[PDB]
Amino acid sequence: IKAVSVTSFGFGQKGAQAVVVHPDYLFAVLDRSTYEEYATKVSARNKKTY
Amino acid sequence: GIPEDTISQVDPITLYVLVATVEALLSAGITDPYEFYKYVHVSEVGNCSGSGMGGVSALRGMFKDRYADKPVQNDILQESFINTMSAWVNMLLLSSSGPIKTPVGACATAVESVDIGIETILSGKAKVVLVGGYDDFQEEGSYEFAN
Amino acid sequence: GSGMGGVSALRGMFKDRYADKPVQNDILQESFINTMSAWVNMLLLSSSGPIKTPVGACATAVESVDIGIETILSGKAKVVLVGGYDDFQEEGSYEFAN
Amino acid sequence: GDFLRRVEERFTSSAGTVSLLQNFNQLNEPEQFTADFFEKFPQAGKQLISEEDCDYFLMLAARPGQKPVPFVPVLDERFEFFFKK
Amino acid sequence: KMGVPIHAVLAMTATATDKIGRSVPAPGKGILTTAREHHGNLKYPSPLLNIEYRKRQLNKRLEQIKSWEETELSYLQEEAELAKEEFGDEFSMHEFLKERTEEVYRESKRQVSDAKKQWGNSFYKSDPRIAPLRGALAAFNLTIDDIGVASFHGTSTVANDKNESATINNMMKHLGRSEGNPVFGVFQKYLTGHPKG
Amino acid sequence: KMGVPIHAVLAMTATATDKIGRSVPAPGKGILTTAREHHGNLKYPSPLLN
Amino acid sequence: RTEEVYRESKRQVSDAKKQWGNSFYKSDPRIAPLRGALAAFNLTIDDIG
Amino acid sequence: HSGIRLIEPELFNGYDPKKKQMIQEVVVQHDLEPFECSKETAEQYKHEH
Amino acid sequence: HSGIRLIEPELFNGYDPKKKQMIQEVVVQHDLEPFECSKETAEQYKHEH
Amino acid sequence: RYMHNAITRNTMFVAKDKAPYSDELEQPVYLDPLARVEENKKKLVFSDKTIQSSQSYV
Repeated sequence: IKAVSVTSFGFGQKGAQAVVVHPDYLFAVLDRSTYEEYATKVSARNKKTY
Repeated sequence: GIPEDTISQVDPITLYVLVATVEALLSAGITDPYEFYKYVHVSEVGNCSGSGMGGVSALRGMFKDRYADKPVQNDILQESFINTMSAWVNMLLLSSSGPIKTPVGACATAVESVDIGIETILSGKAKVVLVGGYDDFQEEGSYEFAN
Repeated sequence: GSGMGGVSALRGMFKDRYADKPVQNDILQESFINTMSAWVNMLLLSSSGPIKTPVGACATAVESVDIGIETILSGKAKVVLVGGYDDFQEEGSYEFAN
Repeated sequence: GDFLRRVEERFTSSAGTVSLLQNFNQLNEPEQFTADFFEKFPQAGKQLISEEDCDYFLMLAARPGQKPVPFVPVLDERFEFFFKK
Repeated sequence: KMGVPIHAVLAMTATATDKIGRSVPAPGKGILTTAREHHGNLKYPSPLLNIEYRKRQLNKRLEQIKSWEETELSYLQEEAELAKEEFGDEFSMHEFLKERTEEVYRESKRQVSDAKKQWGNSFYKSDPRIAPLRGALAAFNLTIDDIGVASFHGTSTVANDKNESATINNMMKHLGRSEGNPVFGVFQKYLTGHPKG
Repeated sequence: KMGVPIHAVLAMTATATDKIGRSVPAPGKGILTTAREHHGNLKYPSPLLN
Repeated sequence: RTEEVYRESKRQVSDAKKQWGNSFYKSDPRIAPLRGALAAFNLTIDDIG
Repeated sequence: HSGIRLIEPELFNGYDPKKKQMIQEVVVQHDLEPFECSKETAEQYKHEH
Repeated sequence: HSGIRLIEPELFNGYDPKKKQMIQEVVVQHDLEPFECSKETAEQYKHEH
Repeated sequence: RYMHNAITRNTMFVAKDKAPYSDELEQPVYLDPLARVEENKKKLVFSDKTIQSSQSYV
């Protein structure tokens, strides 16, 4: 799924809408080295959180 | 000039917010709210105001009054809110569609609303935004501040 | 921020004290809506970033996200908790019914 | 062997299948047995030891009637209990 | 930089006040305004949607910025001896430069990020021809045809369940969803209930 | 452009959370952070103020 | 497309202006917010009356 | 009659700080005199007592 | 015991929707039996009745 | 002028009854960021000539 909409309505006519695009399209703005280096730290954090 | 109907319905604090808003726009040289829509789109006239604990007169109604089963307005809970004031403002004056938000900083709530107003406007989300605070003094609030 | 959070304490200060049931003295500090994020900062973050508190009672957890974005993109903050919360209780249910 | 019994017990799910460890006498040369065994369980090479499988490990390391462990696994009030015995 | 799990990317978010009325509980279609735009004549389509146009613009602005920065670093030599005689008789050509050079770096970095956010992040903020809900995605070279789901508010009430669908249909219509590419409706309130806040 | 009375110009505005505690009613000096800055060495004053 | 050029030039104009006069301090530690806020108006901290 | 003054009850629906009202949980010790009431009110009384 | 279900009172301090409690404004018609109470409680009763 | 008139006649606040747009125009305004109110009959109302007009993009 590319992106998801989230609309929610409230009393007194305060409605709102969010849109959540897939994380992947973010990672493609940045070069290789940064992505790979971020991946390592993520892995480490993952084990630590586990 | 608030019509007697609305007077009879809504929480007293809403009266205060309306009578404030009208002459605020007046102080801005605005006679009728719609004048904004001559220079800005409807979705760009927000209202980032909000109370600290507004509606106490209706919270009383729904909590301590109904328990006594005193004759109480049926839909009181729609006024017990805190965004319900800006609701009435938009319903009766602006009829706009700009960003409504509603801060609650109970004591320091009218200043944080201004921060919200700025993060709103500079974002381009809105070009005009009402911003302020309001609250009402009543019994159950005073007793607990005392204790 | 909540939609009407603290109903358990609003009950305490409005319908309970009128009965003079034994009630915590400082209940009113929890009846608020920013009092939740207060406890969050007091117990976890001890930070000093921008606290705000929206109330969109039904659509309140999404507007909080808009606030979060207008906050972050403004550079006012680099991390911000954003969400909603609310509690179901009696006096709230009866009036939704009516 | 009783530890590998918990490893496979962990990394399997609703199987009711055969255990790769039927007789502990297979362990008389583990060097190759375990090496080939971790193929039926690849991610156990990358998922960390879980805690419930860690405290169990310790509980093994001090079971009665067994020769005491030739190393020290932790630093707790039982430090000498692992250090001197 | 912390190395945390990026679970999502909040592209767009807005809110709105519906329309003048006399009943708070009744909702309205105010949130539609996140997608309103301008459709008078499309003979000249807005070149700002073509990602390569913005790409080459960003490029040529970045070369300008880096040339500016390399020029100012040269300026900083002369500026030192032209402004150190007049603050202290001693010449801290070491620390004065190691201060003002890195300040040059930061003030170049800000222009870099500003050009980037002007051409890719929020290049649409001042244009009527780009509805917000489109430009939000179009930052990621996405089409309105790619909002997969629409997590509906869906409070199982009479007016809400129709109004929400009305807004979604109308806004996907105005943005020109490819016909026959509907978004799916998920309705967690069936399972979790409605957590009023 | 509307021609309204500009009564003021809100230059700055911020808010802050004070510090970890166990009492909501007691305030703190969190709002101070609107003025914190860096004072290590001023031989090269920031040219950006001029 | 000419008038679109006009608008996309106007945005860069206003962005440069807000980068150099409005919020030129937003990314700098050496400029405390409460100072830079005024300093936008060529004001000194000595002027909060 | 304007500004900080002693609270005037007619602005607050008879809220008289001198006579703030409260209800006291009290257990009866002798059955009261039977009083007439409505049908469903009697039913609710029975169901809740 | 999870998800949308009938409300279980032990999660809500005895809130039993079948027996939602209410108090009824009722005027006495025959003086009750005199009961003992505390000093200031008696004083408050007198002042408020 | 307005303030004097109002403070004399107790009509400082005039409650609006109908929105600037008409029900048939309440949506088309929402989608056009350039459609704005024009004035007639001493009233500021939305029209159709203002919605998605071809001249508001010169």
